[PDB]
Formats: sequence, C-alpha cells, structure tokens
Amino acid sequence: TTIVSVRRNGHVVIAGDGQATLGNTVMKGNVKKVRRLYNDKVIAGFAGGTADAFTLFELFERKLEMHQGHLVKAAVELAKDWRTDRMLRKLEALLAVADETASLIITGNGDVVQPENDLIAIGSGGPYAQAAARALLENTELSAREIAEKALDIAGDICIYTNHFHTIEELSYK
Amino acid sequence: TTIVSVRRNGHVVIAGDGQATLGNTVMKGNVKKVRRLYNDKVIAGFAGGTADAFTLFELFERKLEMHQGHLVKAAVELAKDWRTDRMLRKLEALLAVADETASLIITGNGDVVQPENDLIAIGSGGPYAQAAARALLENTELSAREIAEKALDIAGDICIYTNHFHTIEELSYK
Amino acid sequence: TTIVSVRRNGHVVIAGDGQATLGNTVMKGNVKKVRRLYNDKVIAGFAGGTADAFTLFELFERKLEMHQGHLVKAAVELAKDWRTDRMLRKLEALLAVADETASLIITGNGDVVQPENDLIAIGSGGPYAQAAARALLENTELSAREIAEKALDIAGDICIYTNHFHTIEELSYK
Amino acid sequence: TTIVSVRRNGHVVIAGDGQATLGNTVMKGNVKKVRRLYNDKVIAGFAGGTADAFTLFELFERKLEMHQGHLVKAAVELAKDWRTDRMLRKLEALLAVADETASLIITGNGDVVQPENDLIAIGSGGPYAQAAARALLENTELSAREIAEKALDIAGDICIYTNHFHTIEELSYK
Amino acid sequence: TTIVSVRRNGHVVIAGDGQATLGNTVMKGNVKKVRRLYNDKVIAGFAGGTADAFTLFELFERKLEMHQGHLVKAAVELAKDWRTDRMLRKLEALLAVADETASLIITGNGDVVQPENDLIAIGSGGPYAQAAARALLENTELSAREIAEKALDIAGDICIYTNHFHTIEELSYK
Amino acid sequence: TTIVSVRRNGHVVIAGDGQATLGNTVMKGNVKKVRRLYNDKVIAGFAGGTADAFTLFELFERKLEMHQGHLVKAAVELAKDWRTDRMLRKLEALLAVADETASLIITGNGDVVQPENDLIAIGSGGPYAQAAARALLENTELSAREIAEKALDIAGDICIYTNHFHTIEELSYK
Amino acid sequence: TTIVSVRRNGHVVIAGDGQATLGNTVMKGNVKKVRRLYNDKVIAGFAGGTADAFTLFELFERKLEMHQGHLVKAAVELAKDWRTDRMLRKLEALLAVADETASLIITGNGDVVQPENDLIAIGSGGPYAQAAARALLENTELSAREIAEKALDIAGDICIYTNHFHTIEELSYK
Amino acid sequence: TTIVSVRRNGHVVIAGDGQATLGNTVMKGNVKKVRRLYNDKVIAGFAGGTADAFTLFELFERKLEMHQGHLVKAAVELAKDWRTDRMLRKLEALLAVADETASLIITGNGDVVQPENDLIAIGSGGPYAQAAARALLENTELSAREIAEKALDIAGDICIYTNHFHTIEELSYK
Amino acid sequence: TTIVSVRRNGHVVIAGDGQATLGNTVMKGNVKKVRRLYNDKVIAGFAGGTADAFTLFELFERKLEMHQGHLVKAAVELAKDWRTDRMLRKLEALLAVADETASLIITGNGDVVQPENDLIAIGSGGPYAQAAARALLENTELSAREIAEKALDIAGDICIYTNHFHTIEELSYK
Amino acid sequence: TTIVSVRRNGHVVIAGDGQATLGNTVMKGNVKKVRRLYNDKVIAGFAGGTADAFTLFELFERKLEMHQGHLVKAAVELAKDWRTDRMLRKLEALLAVADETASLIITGNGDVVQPENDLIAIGSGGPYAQAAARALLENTELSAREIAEKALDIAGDICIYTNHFHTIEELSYK
Amino acid sequence: TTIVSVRRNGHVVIAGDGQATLGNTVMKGNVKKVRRLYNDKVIAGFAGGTADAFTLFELFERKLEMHQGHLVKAAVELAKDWRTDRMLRKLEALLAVADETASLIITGNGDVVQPENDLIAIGSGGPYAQAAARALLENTELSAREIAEKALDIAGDICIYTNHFHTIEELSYK
Repeated sequence: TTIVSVRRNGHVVIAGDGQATLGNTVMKGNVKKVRRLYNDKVIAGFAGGTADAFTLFELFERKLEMHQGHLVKAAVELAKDWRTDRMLRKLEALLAVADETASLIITGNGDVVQPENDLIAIGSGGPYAQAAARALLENTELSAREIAEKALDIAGDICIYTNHFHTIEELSYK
Repeated sequence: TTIVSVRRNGHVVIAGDGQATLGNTVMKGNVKKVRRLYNDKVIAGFAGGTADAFTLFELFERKLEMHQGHLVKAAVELAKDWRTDRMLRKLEALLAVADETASLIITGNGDVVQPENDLIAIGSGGPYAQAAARALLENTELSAREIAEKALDIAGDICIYTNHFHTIEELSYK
Repeated sequence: TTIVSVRRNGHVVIAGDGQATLGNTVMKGNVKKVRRLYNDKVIAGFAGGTADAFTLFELFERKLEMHQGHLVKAAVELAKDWRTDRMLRKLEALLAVADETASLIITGNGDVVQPENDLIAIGSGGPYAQAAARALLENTELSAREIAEKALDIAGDICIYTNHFHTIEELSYK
Repeated sequence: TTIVSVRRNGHVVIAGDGQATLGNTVMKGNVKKVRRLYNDKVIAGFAGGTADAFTLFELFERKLEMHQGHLVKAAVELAKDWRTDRMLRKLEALLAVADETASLIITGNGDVVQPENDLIAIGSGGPYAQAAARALLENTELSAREIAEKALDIAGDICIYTNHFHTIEELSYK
Repeated sequence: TTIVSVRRNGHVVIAGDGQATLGNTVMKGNVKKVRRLYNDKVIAGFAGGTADAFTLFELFERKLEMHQGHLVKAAVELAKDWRTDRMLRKLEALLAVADETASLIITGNGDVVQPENDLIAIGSGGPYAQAAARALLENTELSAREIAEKALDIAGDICIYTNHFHTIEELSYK
Repeated sequence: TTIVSVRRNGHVVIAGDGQATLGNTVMKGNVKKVRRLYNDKVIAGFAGGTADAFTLFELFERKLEMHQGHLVKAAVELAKDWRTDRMLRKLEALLAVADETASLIITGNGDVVQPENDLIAIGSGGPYAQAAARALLENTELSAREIAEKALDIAGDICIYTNHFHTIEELSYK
Repeated sequence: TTIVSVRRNGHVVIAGDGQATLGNTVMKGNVKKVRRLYNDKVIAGFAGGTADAFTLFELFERKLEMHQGHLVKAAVELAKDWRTDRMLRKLEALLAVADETASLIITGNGDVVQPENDLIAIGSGGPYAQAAARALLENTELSAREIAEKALDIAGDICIYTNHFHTIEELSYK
Repeated sequence: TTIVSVRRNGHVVIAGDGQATLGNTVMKGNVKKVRRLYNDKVIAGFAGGTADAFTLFELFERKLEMHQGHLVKAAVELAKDWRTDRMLRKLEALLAVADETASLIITGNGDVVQPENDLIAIGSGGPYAQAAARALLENTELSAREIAEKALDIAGDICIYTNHFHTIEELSYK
Repeated sequence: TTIVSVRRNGHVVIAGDGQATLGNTVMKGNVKKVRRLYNDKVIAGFAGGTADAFTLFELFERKLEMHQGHLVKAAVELAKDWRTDRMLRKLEALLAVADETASLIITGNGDVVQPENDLIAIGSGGPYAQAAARALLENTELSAREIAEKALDIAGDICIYTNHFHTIEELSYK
Repeated sequence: TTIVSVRRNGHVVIAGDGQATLGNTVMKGNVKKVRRLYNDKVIAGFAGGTADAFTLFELFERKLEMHQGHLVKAAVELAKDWRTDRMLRKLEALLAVADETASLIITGNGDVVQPENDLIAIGSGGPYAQAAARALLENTELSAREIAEKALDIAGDICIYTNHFHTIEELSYK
Repeated sequence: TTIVSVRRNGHVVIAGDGQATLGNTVMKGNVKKVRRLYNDKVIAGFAGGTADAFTLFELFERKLEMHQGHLVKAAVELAKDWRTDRMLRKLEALLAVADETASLIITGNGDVVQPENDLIAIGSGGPYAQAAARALLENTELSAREIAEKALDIAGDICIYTNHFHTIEELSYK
C-alpha cells in the first residue's frame, strides 16, 4: 500500500493505490483507499483494513463537528480516543487527512504529525513515494496532482505491495 | 517468479516473468528467465539467481553431449551432480527444461519430475499458473503458446512476486 | 475450504467444497457450505465454523427484512453489528452472498466488498479458484454454473484443505 | 505421504500414495513412492525427497552386494553410513524395505526397526494406515495386497497430505 | 487421549481411554472420559480437562431442556455460547455426543460437525481409531460396541497418550 | 525407553523395555534393548537407535580384546574414540554395561560413570526406575532380577515412552 | 546505508553514504563506500562490512583479468564463486559495479542483476533513492552526477541508517 | 529522540530534537518536543506521541492550579492519575519538566525522579546526552544553555533516532 | 568493557577498564586491557578474551617486522589473515592500536578503520566514552591523557560492564 | 538490585543499593530502595519499579491498620489482593519487610515467606548477599547492621546490576 | 555446579560439588569435579561434561610440558587451541586450575582470567560461593581449606544445582 499527499499553488491532493495483499497473493486490485469527508471539505486516505478506516473517519467527522471543522484539534481528539478506548486500540491503520489549512498524519499510537512542507507518504511504499515527490517538488513546477500521480506510479513499480490503480481527491482553495 | 511450460499439437513452449524482488522491493522487471540450449534444440527456464542457472544450464549441455542429447538421462546426471558436489549443493534454483521428447522439472534436492501432461508451473506464482493452464488446456483448443501466455498474465495479477514482462521460446516438432 | 461465485447471462451461482480439516486430518468430507436464504431469493456460502455462519445468516435475513431485501444495505448493517457486538466479534468466518442485484463478500473486520465482475473466491483455496474462473470467464462462453464447477474442482486438486464434494445453489433472473 | 507394508500367506507388499505437497499446495499427485531393488528380489518405499531415496536405495543395493543380499545386515550398514557421513546426514527421508525374509524400517537417526508382525506404516498418514491394517489383518482373511490397498485408501481420506493414487510392488515367496 | 463413537443396527456407543498425561509422564490411567446425560437418553465423551467438560456437559443439558432434547439445535446453542462467552472461550476440550437421532462433534471454535456415517474419532489417537473403525465397519458385521472396543485398543497400542483402560456407554433404540 | 541394572548377592542384571516411539506413535513394541557381549561374559543395554548401539558394542568388544576384558579401561577407550571420531560423534545413544567386576554408564559426551551401589537407570523412564529400585534395594531382600523387573514395570506405567515388554540378561558370579 | 548509480549522456557514477551503524548507535560517519577498480576503468560500491567488500573487489579484478575486463562475465564468475566457496558464502554484502558498458548488481545469493535503465539503488535506503532518481531522470535533463547526488541526500533525510557524507566516482566515456 | 535539561547560575533550560521516526524511516524532522506551561513559569519536554504529551501537559497545569504551582506535589498527582486512570494508563511517553525550584522526570509507571544535580537526559539518545552534559558541567564554566545545546548535538551524531533540529526554552531566576 | 584513545599536542594515549563480566557477575575487576608493543613504539588495547588479543598482538608485531613498523600496512595484513585463517576467524575481539603516525581500529570482519580526529572508543561502553571525549576535545585545552581518563570514568558510571579500574600507556612524539 | 535484611541482638535492618539499570546502561545510581512505614514501626525495601512499591507499601499500611499492625496477617492480605486484583496483578516487584516480630518476603505470585533465621536477600544480587551474610552471621559476632552493610558491598562488586550506594533503616527493640 | 578456589598462608585449594543435574532431575550426586595434574604439582576443577574436562586437562598437561610447567603460558596456549580447533570449539566447560604460583580461570571463549586475590568461584552456584568466601577471607583468619569448605556448603544450600558432596585437593607451598 502507498498513499501520497501534496500541497502546491492553492491545491492539495491525496492519492493511493488499490492493491490489497493477502500473504503473497493479491486479494483485490481496485481498492478505494481515498475518499472525502465533512461535506467534501476534507480529503483523507488510509493504509490498513477498510472497515477500520471507515470507523475512524466517521468519528473524525464527529470530532470536526464538535470543533467546528478544525483539523488539528479534531485530529488530536481522534488520536486521544484511538489510544484510549479498548475497542479503538485494537484498530490497526495509518490515516492521512488534509484540508485547505494543513496536512497531517494520524496513527494508532496517538501520534499526530504534520510533515515538512505538508508532504505525506505512508504505507509500505510510502518512503519510495516520498523520495520521488521530494525530487519533483523542488526541481519542477509541476502541480500537486501531477506530483502525487507520478510519485505513486514510481512507488508501485518499486513496492511489491503497491499497484498502479489510482484514486485521487483534489481540493482547491487558492 | 513464475514459469510455465505447455505442450500441444506438436508444439512446446516455456514462458516466464521478468520480476526480480529484493525483500519488498522490485529490483529488476525485465529479467530474462527463459533461454535456448544445445543448438536451439532445447528450451529451458529457471526460478532463482541468474548465475546459478547459467552454471547449471552450461553443465546440462555437457551432460547432453555425453548422452547425445537425451533429455531424461542428462537431467538425472545433472540432478546427481547437483546434490553431490559441495559447490553445486549451495546453488538454489528451480530448473524447467523441455524438448520435442518430453518436459520435466529439475531441483536442487536431486528430484527429476515430469508433470502430468507435461505441464510445468514453478516459481512463487507457479501453482496459480498451473490452475489457469489446466483450465484452458481441457476446455479450449488454444495453442500451447496462447495457454502459457494467458496463464502467466493471470499469475502476475495474483502473485505479488510476478509481473507481466514475458519471455518465450517455442519449439515446433509436429 | 474454497467457495466460488459466478454471474453470467442472467444467472448467478455459489459453489463450495465439503472438506472440514482438523489439524492435518480430515474431519468431515460432505459439509454443506452453501445454502439459500430469504425465501430462496438469496444464495450464500461460508468458510469457517458451521454454527458461526448459521448465526450470521439468520441475522442477515433479519437485516434484509428491515431493509426490504436490499442486499448491500443489509450487508453493511451485518458488518456493522459483526465488528461491534462483543459476542459477534468472537465469530470467525468468511461469508459470501449474492442475489439478482449483485454479489459481495462480508468479513469479520466489517469490510464489505464487491469483486470485479462479481467474481467471488474465498477460503484457503480461493485464490486458486479465482485464477481458473478468471481464465474461463474471459476465454469461453461457459455458463456460470460450469465455471464455478470446473473452478472448484481445480482448487480441490491444488488446495490440500479442499475436496471435490460440491454443493451449489443457482439463481436465475434473466 | 503414506506407505504401508503387509506380509501374509507367503506374500509381502509395499504400497504408497503419489501426493507431493508444497506448503498448503499439491505439487504432484502421481509420484512413484514405491520401486523394486536388487534384481527385483527386494521391494522398497520412501517418504521424503525423491532423490534422497534414490541415493539411499542405490547404496542399499551395494550393501546387499557386500552382504550377499542379507536384508538386516545391509540395513544396519546403511543406517550406519547414513548417520555417519556428513553428506548422508543431510538427507531426510523414511525408508521402508522388505524381502521374503522380513520387513523393516530405516531412518536417518540410524534406527533400524522391524515392526510387530512385519507391519510397516510410515509417512504423515502412517499411523492411520496402521490402525486400519491392524483391524483387517486380525479380523479378516484378506490377502496382504487387499489390506495394503484398502488401508492406504483410508489413510488418504483422513490425511490431507495423502491421496488415492497408488503404486504397489508385491513379492511372492510361499 | 482417544474417543470413538459407532452407530450400527439400532445401537450407538461412545468409548474412550483413561490415560491422563502430564508432559512425558502418566498422571492417571483410570480416567472416566465417558458418561451419560439428560436422563440417560444421551451419551457423551470429552478429550481435555475433566472440569472443562463437566461445565460444558451441564450447560448442554440445559440447552436440551430449552430445545426439548433436540440434539443438533442444542449443540449449536452450546457452540454459540462456547465461542461467545469470555469465560467459556478459555475452556479447551473436544466434545463428542450422540443420541438415537444422530452423532456429532462439538469444538471450542464453535464448529458443529456430524461425521460421515456418524463415525466420530477424536483425541490424539482419534485418527488411528478412525482408520481401524472404518476398516471393520465396511468389512465386517460386527456390532458397534465390538468396533469401538477393538478400535480403541488399536489406538492405545499406537498412540503413546492413549492406554487400554476403557469406559463405554451404549444406547439401544432399534 | 527405560533400562535398569541391579547387582546383589553375586548377581547382576540388565533389563529394558521394547518400546520404540516415533513422534507420538508407537513404532515397535518388542525391541530387544538388551544383549550379551564378549563370550557372554558381559551384559549391556542401550537407549537410542538400534544400529548406533550395535556399532558401539562391536567396538567395545574390540577394546575389551586389547585390554583383556578389563571393563573400566575399555569403557574409557570407547568413550575416547566416541567423542573423538567424526563418524562416532554423530552417534546418539546411552550405553549401559556391566560384568562381575562393576557396572557403569557410557555416553556420547565421553563421560564414563559408575553409579552409587552400581545402580544404573537410563532412558526417558530412567529416573522413575531409579526411584523404585532404590526403594526396594534398601527395604527388601529381593534379588537383583526381582528388583529390575518390578522397577521396569513401574517405569512403564509412568513413562509414556516405556512399555512392559521386557528383556533381561543376568550374570551370576557369586 | 545507501548507494546509487546513474548513467546518462556518456557518463556513469556511483555514490554512497558514509554512515556505519552499530545497533541504534552511529559507529562512523565518514566511511568510504565507493572506490575504483581495474586501473580506474571500473567504479564500484558496497553495502556491508568493509573488509567483505575489499575481498570481493580484489577477486573481481582477478575475474576481470581472466576475462579481459568483461564486466558481465566476470560478475557471474564472482557470483559463482561467492555462493560456492564455503569461505565466501559467509560474506554478507551488496555489491554495485559499473563501467562504460553497463551497470549491474551482485549479491551473495549468486544473483547478477542489471536494473532497468542501469539505475542501481541498494542499501537500507536504496528504494528511497530509486524513487527520487527515477523522478529526476524522467522529468529533468540533469546529469547523472546531479541525480545521484540529490537522490542520496533525500535518502539520508529519510533513512535513519543513511547520512549526508558522500563519496562519488564518475566515469566518462561519451 | 533526546531531551536534556541543565540548571546553572540561576538558569535552567530544556532542549530536545525534532526527529520523529517511523520504523527505519524519518517521519518528521522539525518536531517541537519542548514548550512552556503555566503562564510561562514552567518549561517541559516529552519523548513520545505528540498528543499524549499535550494531554499530560494540560492536566499537569490543572494539578499546578490545585497546588498553587508547586512542582513536586503536582508531579505526584499527575503520576498518581497517570498509573491509575484506565485512559491515561494507555498513554506512553517520558515527560521532563522544571521550574526555578527544581527539575524532575515523570513516567507512565508513576515514578517521579529528580536527577543528581537536576540533570535530566531522556529519550533513546538520553544516556549519550547525559554523558556529554556530565563532562562539561564539571570541567567547564559554560552556561546551562551552552551545555544542553552541545550535549544534544553530540547525541544526534550518535543516536540514529535523534537529529540536530533543536528547540529550547530557558528560564532565568537568578 | 570500554577503551579510549586520544591524540593531542604530540601525545597519544590508550586507556581501558579492568572489568571482566560473566553473565550478570563480575569475574575480575583489575584486568589489564592495555599494553605496549614493538619495542614500546606502539600502544594497543583490546575488548574481548585476553588470550585472543595476545595472539593477535603477537602476530601484529610480526606484521610490523615485515613492513618495518608501518602501522597501516601491518594492520591490513593482520585484518587480512584474521578473516582468512580458519583458526583466526574463530577469534572474537576488538583491537585498538596507535603510534606517532596515526590511530586506527581493527576488527574480526577484516575492517580497518581510522576514526575522525583519531578518536577511538570501543567496547560496550565505547559510544559513551566517545560522547564525553568529543565534548572535552572541542571545548577544552585538556591533554589527551586527561580526556581519556575522565571519559573512561564517565563510561564506567554509565556502562554496567565497565568499571573504574584504569590502565594507560601514553606515547609522546611532539 | 540487591536488598538484605539481618536480625541480631534485638536489632533488625534492611539495606539496599541505589542502582537502576535500563538495558546495559545505568539510569540512576542514588535510588532509595529502603524506607519506613506504619509510624516508623516497620522497615521495608523493594526490588522493582519505584511506583509499584509505593502502591504496595501504602496498601500494606492499610492492611496493618485493619489488623492492628500484625505483620504476618497483613502480609497475607496484601499477597491475597496482589494476585487477585486485575490492576495489582500487573505490578512486578519483590517486597521485603520486617518489624520487631519477624522478617518475611512478599511476592507477586501471592507467596509469603519467612527465611531461615529471618535472613532476607532479594534482587539480582540477592543470592550473593545471602552467601556473604550467612558466612558472617555464623562465624562472627558482628551486629546486623555491620553484616548487611558488608554483605551489600560484596554483592555490588559481584552483581553488575548492583552498586555501592546504600540506604539503611535499623529497628531496635532489644 | 559450584567450584571454589582459595589461597592463603602458603596454601591453595580447589573444592567442588558432586551434583549432576539432568533437566529437573539429579543424575548423580557423587561426581568428582576436582583432580590433580602434572605430577600432583597442579590442582584443577571443571564445571561441565566430565569427558570435556578430561580432554582439556590432558592437553593442558601437554602444554605444561612444552612450557616446563608454566601455568599462565600453558593456560593461554590451551585457551588458544580451545577456541581455534573445530573439535575443541564444540566443548563446553568452565575450567579452574591453580599451582603455587597463581590461580586462574579458563573458558571456551579463549578468555584466561586471574581473579582478585586469586579467588575463583564458578558454576551455577559460583557467585554464591564468591560472596561467602569474600566475607570470611576478610573477616576471619580461617585457612583456605576452611573457607572453600564452608563456602561450598553455603552455595549448596542456595543453588538447586549444587549439593553438599565435596571433593578437595589442597596444595601446600609455604
């Protein structure tokens, strides 16, 4: 699995592969690891079980309602309940979410992280995508969609757990 | 890795993928796992280190010279020296070879095997290819090349260690 | 265990083996892993404990009555209660169900999935059946019953946990 | 794998299945686990790698030549060299051999064993065959071939690593 | 441990050994692994801790009272509570039970199973008894008590964890 | 396996069981673990592979020839070559031997041991036999044969790897 | 550790970091993982113990002398001896080497590999460098030295086992 | 991660690195592991999840308000609730805090500790920083800011989990 | 164990602790881990078995004789024979040696290393000593003897395997 | 860690070291592992986490209040709750406590133990202190304080996890 | 096992227990772990297999002959061959030896050690004996025989693997 997020020129995107591996075999190649949330004001992705993310994303929208859509404060309340609750602690996934404000990662250890330049790359292929996206972001004028697309394809050629099926959700705020 | 061999209507083929995995990373995608031997009278493939096969294939040609190209007897002398020699015992690979006579597998345990109907499928994706090749060979009139081609593509979609780069060497005897 | 579902030409079927393994021994070879539900409007299968499926199937009929037989919405409510309830969370099985509308998989992680082309293949032999059913569905005009039948036989030859005892429930809607 | 030996009414037989398992997959179903040795005066079988047995059986014939075909003394010299030699110690297999004199087992630990009533049952399904063969030998007048045949089929129904492909080598001495 | 159940000519029996092993030593040789239940209308046996079975058997009689002695439906409610309850999930045992209606196995995974011909063989020696009982049942007219007795003695000679102390509870319904 | 040696009133004996275990299965119950050596002047037993002892006992007779039947000095030369030779080092067994002079144990570590009161008890059941033989030797006037017999039967009831088949070789010197 | 090789516009380079980690500690930061060979006609790098590479590189020069500097044939003879010799088999390292002809990887499994486009990236940070170098090579006109330099710095920011100390050996052939 | 605190000449400081590691990769290099609390009268740092510290820090300010800013008594009440609460027990972090009164460590085991000389060094690189800060504090007149600065840089050169991004909060009381 | 080497102002020193640990026990506290070599022109230390170093140091003096006292070239010939010889390969130790020319480390992997600034710190406490010696060498004018002394004492307070018994051999060249 | 208790001539003492080890490093050398309880009528020590003991000691004083200071009966109620409560069961420590009545040990297994002569020695170095304290107690007239002091210093020289920092609490009752 | 060596007032002794444990069982209680060597000029003991020591002690006498009885130089040549030879490397034991010159330990790692004050204590009970012998040697005028005797008895009371059977070899030189 690989998921990438890039932010440039008033645009931010999240892209991810569709591969679902079981042991050494491919279970499903068209998985939708990216979706929109909170009245399509937020984009998010996940690396892990599909139901585990749908549970976390739904609660994340409830934390946004309590905090009026504030991304960072809702992300900490989600990470707080995630490590806390005995039921949520069992969940195993790597969340990625972003809005016009900023991009950040969420984890089951309770750690909330905003990468340098708001460049997120997670999953088994994440480090590979981060090395490609860091190269284009500094040496090209390409739009964030073009970077996340080409970076994800490079990670699929490298990572055996990632494929070239793609799903993207751009957000323009300019 | 996946390699397939099919024999039908006076034709026999060997096909294999080009993927070379290192851990969870793709090292090389265009590997040539198939080649010809003994004045292009024999086709063969291998699953494992490239050099380990080049050593075994060279000696296999010499065993053919001593036995005047007899495939079965040369394969046993290769399997005999393979398990015996302290040098060759360190080699780890799965050989596949065929001629107009018959198809058979060779292993580092010394085991020489001719599959039912001379249908070989080896590598990490081998069982997946055997399941598809078995379905077409009984339910279709397709030529051995068409079966090995479609079977290898299905194994690449399933096996994470197999890709869709292909190399084939057909042998027509009619 | 292996279970297959195919949909073609107004017909959809579910087929599964009868093998029940205990460690390295065969406990029972004639297990009925397929049955009908909801006034015989729905066919379903299961890989796992017999009682765990009978509990999930009965509740699944309940969810269908609340949703007037809607397959997708009832499957979500079942996956919702499955992950949620402390009693149901202990259950371990892989459900497969289909109607004239569509085919989909249900899991104990809460994940509801509809495969490409509505081709389901689950159990320890599932990937082997998917490889064979994928080959026939694209390369032959065979009916969905003939594909699930031949595919399950190939999976039994390959998988050691699968046998050739078969149970099928076709549904014709045309 | 399962192999059985029965001796009755001047007749002795060795029967074994053809299944070759790789992990949870069936690699080959028609394996010949039984053969004849020393001018067809001796029958033998093996559970393990095919070449490991071909090496041990060849040397066993040489031990018979030095001891003029004496089964027991040659079996001890084989078991002596087997545990002794650094090359032979790496071999892993379970040998079964018999002649008109007596039946006995040979192992890689150096242990030579002649079962009660000269009833051998080895392999992963061996104990299952021994329980069936013990039942018929005491409660029926069936010939040793009929017992080994029916016993091996019962072991294939129970053991997942054993199948119903059969190979037999009877020896009549009366 | 070994337990056997046979059904023939209007008779059904359950037999089991008395051996209780602790590591490599025999703790007790006269254990009663068989008993009667529900007004002596039901016979049952268990492989595992003695108290774990006495707990399961008592609840099984309560499930029979709720279901008016129906064997199958009460067995599923027992298997349902067994996997469900946090206290019952800790229990580790293999139940065997039968009445004039049918014989079936119960497990801690929630799996309810009725073997072919209602022939049950469980415990460490179970597969050995199943191979002997299958031989006599097809090749002899022996009564179910005679088969379970001789089959259990064969399993005790083979299994090191089984002994020849025996306890039986026959049920005649004709 | 269990082997016992007792010396009393001018008499010394060696007794051992016949059980040969393979995993959790009984391979052979009538094994002869006791025999005579050096013109019936010496009695000996072994716990381990049959052939491994026949090799060590043969060489032990040769060490007796060089030392004119001296038990202790020949036992050290055997223990010396046992740990030294690369061939003999692979042997795994526990030897027990005695004559009119004294009783002692020999091991593959090279250790030669004479127990207190020349009471030997080896094998998986050895400690159990030593506990019973120690009780009778101090609290009864029973002859060494009666002690080794009753002690070995008690070890067979306790040890699962030991059975009640017995083989004895007494030596009277008075 | 990270090492990169790039070939463009008649130029080829090999670059690597200087970090040497011991557990969670940095042992040395200025390690020279790159050097020249065969009269400065060949450049090479290594990931692993420093002396393990100095031994392999010395023998690699000798293989070049026997083959008159042929890179591919000498690399196979090195990989052949590497897996073969009992002394060389103990060595653990990942070699990278290139000349004006082509670039290729060598491994202790005997596997010789030439990556797509002759782009090598090995070490714990190798996949990260490959994702960055793949991005620049397709989207920029930068020289091979500029790509390997920027790619190695990105891998040092990501990999914890890689640092920004650099050593490079360019080869111009035009 | 590494965090250091030094107190000298009426001044006390807390310094920490910005590295955030995920497995063997760097997630974020500019993490702010140091901040001020209680109307900027208190400085504190944390090693662990960002949100877990923000929760503990907020509660720590609460305990300070109940105890009128007393550092020691508030730290005990925080350590008391930390071990006690089922929610807070799940939190995993290492807190460091100091004021003009004294410096002390807090842990999830409930242990409150004041180091010798009020020298705190925590995180994976903590012992390395303590070794360097101990050397300068005794052998130099450097101010506490200069010691924590140079000590944290040395820990980043050694620890692979620590980097040279720095955040400091000095407190002057004189 | 800890050993330190420092070079300053025409002076170079080697210091090491005397602790010898066996498991969790102190075997000897006054071990001399430092000594002089080659007519007192060279100082050296070792971390490991006492005899293993005495063998390597003796041969190192012979390599100096062949190379006329050249430190670097003799160290490579020692590292060459160390990994090569089957006898020397079994030795396990970490050597440290220095003369007026330069300081360097030698290892059993064959790796010869000269640290930055010729600062050596090895043993279980080596990294702790390097952290303290690095702090004083840059922030103080202290002589190399004073640095190695204070650094080794700090490593003994931290490392549990290091104590405060000291042995030093200075070399003045100015 | 090491803790010692000695009782002589109307005096009883408890002494313990200050070392706190983390892996192979010393975390803190001045730990106070000894303290007084119940109006300074009781002395106690602990080996383990500091907070775990402060929890157990506080509850132990409450058990003394319910039992009017009776040492033994309060120790059993503490050991009873310790094994019982799900929260206290997680605690890991070795308690030592004494009064004018008697000395005894308490454990997390629920075991209450009073050593011979009321001589307690616990911790990783406990057995070493017990061997020294047993020597002086029988062969010298030294007071209990002198024995616990010299015994603890001997354990610190031997145990690597124990140091020479000491804390003592004597109780005189005469 | 426990072995002690003490040197005082022109006398030196070596004492050891007779216990030989197999798992949780006592194999032999009267083992002689102490003996004399080199014309009764040297005393020695061993912890480990009896024959492993007899081989090492024999070669140790040969090293003494080559070095004219020099204890230290012969001990290094023994430790050199011990780690070196492929045969001797397999031996596992802890040697203790002393003469009028000095006492020292020898190990299979090649480490030669002379304890402080020439006080050796090895075996599983060694540290317990060292703590008792250290107490008496400083606080009493007792002779070395009295110290080793009382120290070994205390170690047998503490260590479960040590008993009170004793063997001593004193050497007087005055």
